[PDB]
Amino acid sequence: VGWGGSLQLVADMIKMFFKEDWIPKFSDRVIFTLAPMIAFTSLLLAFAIVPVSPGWVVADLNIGILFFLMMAGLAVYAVLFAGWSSNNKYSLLGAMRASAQTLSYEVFLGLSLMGVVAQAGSFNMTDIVNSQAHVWNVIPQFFGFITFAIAGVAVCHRHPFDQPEAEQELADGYHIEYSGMKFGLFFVGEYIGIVTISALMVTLFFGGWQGPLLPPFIWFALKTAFFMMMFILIRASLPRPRYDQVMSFGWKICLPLTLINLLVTAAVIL
Amino acid sequence: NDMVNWGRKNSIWPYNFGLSCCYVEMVTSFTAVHLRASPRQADLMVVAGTCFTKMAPVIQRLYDQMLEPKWVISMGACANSGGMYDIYSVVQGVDKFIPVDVYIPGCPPRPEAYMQALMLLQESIGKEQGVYRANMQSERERKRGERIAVTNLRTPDEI
Amino acid sequence: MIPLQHGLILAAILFVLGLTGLVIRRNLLFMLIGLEIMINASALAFVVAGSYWGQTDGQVMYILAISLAAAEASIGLALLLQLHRRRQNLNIDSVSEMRG
Amino acid sequence: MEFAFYICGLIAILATLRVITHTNPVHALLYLIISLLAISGVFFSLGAYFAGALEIIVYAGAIMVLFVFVVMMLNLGGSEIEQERQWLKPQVWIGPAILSAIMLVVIVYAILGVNDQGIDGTPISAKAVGITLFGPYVLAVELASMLLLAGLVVAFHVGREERA
Amino acid sequence: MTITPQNLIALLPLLIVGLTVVVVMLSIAWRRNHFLNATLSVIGLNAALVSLWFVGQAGAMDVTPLMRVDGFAMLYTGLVLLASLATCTFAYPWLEGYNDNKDEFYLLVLIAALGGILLANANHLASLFLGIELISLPLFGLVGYAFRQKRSLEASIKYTILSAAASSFLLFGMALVYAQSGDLSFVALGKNEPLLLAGFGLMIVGLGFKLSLVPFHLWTPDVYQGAPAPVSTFLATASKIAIFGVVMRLFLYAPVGDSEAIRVVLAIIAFASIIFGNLMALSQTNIKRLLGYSSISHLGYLLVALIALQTGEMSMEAVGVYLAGYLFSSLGAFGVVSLMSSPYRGPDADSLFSYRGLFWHRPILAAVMTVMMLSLAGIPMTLGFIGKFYVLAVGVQAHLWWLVGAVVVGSAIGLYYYLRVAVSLYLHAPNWQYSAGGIVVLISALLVLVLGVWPQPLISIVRLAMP
Amino acid sequence: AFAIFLIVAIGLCCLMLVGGWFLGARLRLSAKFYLVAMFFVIFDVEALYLFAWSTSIRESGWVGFVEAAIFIFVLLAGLVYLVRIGALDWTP
Ligand code: SF4
Repeated sequence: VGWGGSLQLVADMIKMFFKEDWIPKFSDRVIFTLAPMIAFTSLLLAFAIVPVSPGWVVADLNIGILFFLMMAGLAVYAVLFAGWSSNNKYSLLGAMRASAQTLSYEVFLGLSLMGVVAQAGSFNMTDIVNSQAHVWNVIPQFFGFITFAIAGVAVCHRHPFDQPEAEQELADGYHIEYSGMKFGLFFVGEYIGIVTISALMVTLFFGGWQGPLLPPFIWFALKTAFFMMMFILIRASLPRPRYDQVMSFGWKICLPLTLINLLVTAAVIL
Repeated sequence: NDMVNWGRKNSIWPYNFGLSCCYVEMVTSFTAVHLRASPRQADLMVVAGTCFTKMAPVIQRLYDQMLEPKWVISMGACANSGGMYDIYSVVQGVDKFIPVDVYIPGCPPRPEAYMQALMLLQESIGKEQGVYRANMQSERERKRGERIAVTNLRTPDEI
Repeated sequence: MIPLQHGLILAAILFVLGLTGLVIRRNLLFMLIGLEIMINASALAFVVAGSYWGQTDGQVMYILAISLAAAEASIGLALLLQLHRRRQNLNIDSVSEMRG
Repeated sequence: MEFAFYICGLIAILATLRVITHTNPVHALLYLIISLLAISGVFFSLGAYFAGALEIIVYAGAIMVLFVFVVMMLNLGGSEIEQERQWLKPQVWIGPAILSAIMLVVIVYAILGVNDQGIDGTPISAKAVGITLFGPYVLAVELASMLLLAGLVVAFHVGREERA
Repeated sequence: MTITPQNLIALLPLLIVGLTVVVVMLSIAWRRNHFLNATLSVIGLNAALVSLWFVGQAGAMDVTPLMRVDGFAMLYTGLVLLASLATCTFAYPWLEGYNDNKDEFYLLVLIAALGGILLANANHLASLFLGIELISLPLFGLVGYAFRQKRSLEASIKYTILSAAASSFLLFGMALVYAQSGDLSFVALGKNEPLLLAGFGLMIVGLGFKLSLVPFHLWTPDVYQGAPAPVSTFLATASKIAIFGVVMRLFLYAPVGDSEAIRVVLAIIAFASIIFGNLMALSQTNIKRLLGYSSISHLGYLLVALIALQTGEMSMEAVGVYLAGYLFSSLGAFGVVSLMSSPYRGPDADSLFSYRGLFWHRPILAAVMTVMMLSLAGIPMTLGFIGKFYVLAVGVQAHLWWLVGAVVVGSAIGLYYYLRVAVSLYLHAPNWQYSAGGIVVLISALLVLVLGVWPQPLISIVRLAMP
Repeated sequence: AFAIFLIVAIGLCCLMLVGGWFLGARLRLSAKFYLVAMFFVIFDVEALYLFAWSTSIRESGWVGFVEAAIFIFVLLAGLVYLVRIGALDWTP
């Protein structure tokens, strides 16, 4: 039998290939094709800002954070052009409510990231990864860390659990009218999304490239693997939250939390 | 290379069409093997339950919806044939109007029977409905010498 | 190596195209779209003017210009909401009373 | 540098021409997103590093999403197509096209009279706008926050909900 | 520079009003009450008038590079505050009959007061933009307040698209000037190449929409018919009073406004504003469109003074006193219009044919409209005549013969419609805050009469304020 | 560099799509109430000032924290206003 956990995703990707494609009648064609890559290429190029090595850095640009926020904002268009391209009021309203909770829960990540980039004081990721040399930026900002976790798992990562189903009747999940390779494009997109959120968490909150007694790139890789396993553990443990409870614990609870977080870091930094 | 065949053997997506009865054992199986199964995304349809004359067009639309590689498992005596209900209101088997690949007798079958159905269907999917000149061998014929060599069984006055 | 004229004529072209889109169409959604386009054109002209002198004077009101764009688009979209809730026709000629 | 600037400027120009010629709205929104991404590329080429990435996060990531929401909920596709194309003929497009072209040629003639004094793509980092926003320009930020509160309340008001 | 206590005392008007918005917003979320919100909003604006004395204790100085605080700005902040005080007292009687959400009104007027008192204090081109838009967003939204009618929404939408269009012209002009000059500060500007002048013309377009000038005046009838009369009190008086201060300061400080190239263009706009106002104003039989037509001519008289700001120092006080007289005349007239709509009444039926009688219906209120309506024209014993007299003197001082002749012939043409409304209130007939609204317009009637017959004390205030 | 990686990504997209092709009116009460998204459209513009703020705070100091507290207090007042009026509540 297959001994590797990743081999299942490999077989899934192989399976999605070479599947006959049917044309949908009474549907738009340009957005039916373009909506997958707005979800895929966005988090693919979100991988372009990781400091995997000082000598093998994929991009030595001065700003990577703003690019990440630009991808976070862009991601909604995939669910929206998918909703309009569904051309079925059921699926359209399902993608409208999914994009609703998406835009609702995408607010927090920028303001939560302001704390760490303020105690870091720079946008070049070499400065952040060199800042966590002796003390990591996780001890004071517990609330910011959990807020960034919730925001990262809330962007169409299935934690809301309203993507393939709908609590409200008269409407249906928007993953029904896609049955070709686009469904595999969605899965691979959320896969690169979760691994990139984990990588950004380790290299921006914790200390990347430390190397206490072993080479630091495998130290980063193993820490990323442990946080991957913990993310999967809590994703599985996390039960489906109905739409209402998600709306209740959205703008009410974490906007004040991040605002007092900025107040605390600004008061203690000087 | 046959990499495509490995791809199709390794992973399959099940569409559960269990009906009123006979689905509690299927649930017993599914909660051990596994919200992922979704309409218009699956390539495997496990027809179970009594296929009624009234709702058969629904099964024909769901059969039409799936992709080019179509597999069908009939489970239960009520779905393989008419079963015990040889009556005006039941069609005598789902194989009358859709092709079927694997037949799983029982009433209801066991979760292990569902497991053995996945094993025989990956075995069929791994030889390229194609006989490939290998499916003439039958479970009636393959384990025949296994079953005939059984002599003694436990007496039924014990637990 | 680009002088000021190229960027300023680019901003002028977007300004003119946004103004024309604000004029010619009937749908209030499309006038709001042209309004936002032409706001962006004016903001682009400001940004190239600010970056001409080589100090931090282009990013200081561009942020507030896009703040104005956000607020104006939001109030306009709510006006479209209540307009379509009142009357199904979305043409500007529906609200064309008190002529002269 | 020059060829990249020319090709992205022409992409922006083509997208701007495309958004003002089509009838279906979603194509126009897509082409306007393309134009905004091109403008952010222009901002990054000029050296306004805190402008090209600032436009996308907000201008092309929230407001255009609001446009998509309102055009999606109206469901105006499939109704009222023929008469809009009938009225918007090329003949009535030429009318104000030359009137705006007078403005275009006047501003081109105004700008070509000055000297060039070309500036290179000087990079401006966020460290200095973090000071300039906080230098003379603090009350601008405060009055912008009050402006945004004003936008919030007028959008809540004129978008009033009811039983229907 | 940093924050010193001198800067906070100088900023006290922008501060008290901002603290009022916060307290009003908290009070709305707490109780959602009309009486408490009206009381809280009027107390903050009255507190801003009290604190004008405290900034008078401070001298002529800067707060930031964005703003310059002079004694000129002290008077303009006062004009805007009384208009905000005037509009809330006229809105309570109109909004008592409104069906629901009667509490957002004072919040938007308070935002507009912030915008008005920010264009009084100006020294940089950006403060000019933070002020224009802070006041427009309430004027975007308050002409659309009570959108249940078929014309309020119409008026709001026409003003919304056009005001965003003017702001886009102003912003594009604002940068095309800064391409030549190294700074956008008014003083630092101009340190006559065509791009700077071309950028200047674009700002004239973006400013002359809100000042209702001749090729941009098309909005002033329609929204004035569509908007509620409490909003028309603010839209006629406060916005253009606040806006005229910043456009005068730009030409006083900037050395480019000294050149005759911009001067000739603004004079022709002023010439045509008087003519294209006072000829189309005759045929109207609607009082709100009638006042909106007169607004175009009044802003034209302000421009014929402003063109001769650079010749003689009497133009400073001339613009100031005509603005004071113009405030009092329009507040009294628009208050009587709003005071006739003592309930909400859905669409108010106001017209020149609807104002037959009105002396045997309500005699005191007819007297106020007549006194103010004669004050708009140029009849003596009224403050409008002294304001008219200084703009004639300024035009004589600067030898602008065509422009001063335009004012006289514009006055000659415009006497006609003011007099019909004055006599139409004498043909044959066809709560506590309401008494407070009557007190405001009656107080203004006494003021315009005593400052027309006896105008010296107002001049002493104006020369006290001018630097 | 970044351009090479972008070319690689778009080439992979072209390769997968080309390979895939070769291999072979009235809503009434429904929807509406997107005003949470309008609240986001305005709040992203508010938070863009904090995005620009986060770069330079050590040289800002005490008046900076003071007026940032005033800013977020105004935002909090607006938020509790929206809550208490019933705008921010359960939504379809
Ligand atoms: S096979 Fe047995 S359990 Fe299943 S549907 Fe038929 S009768 Fe019911």
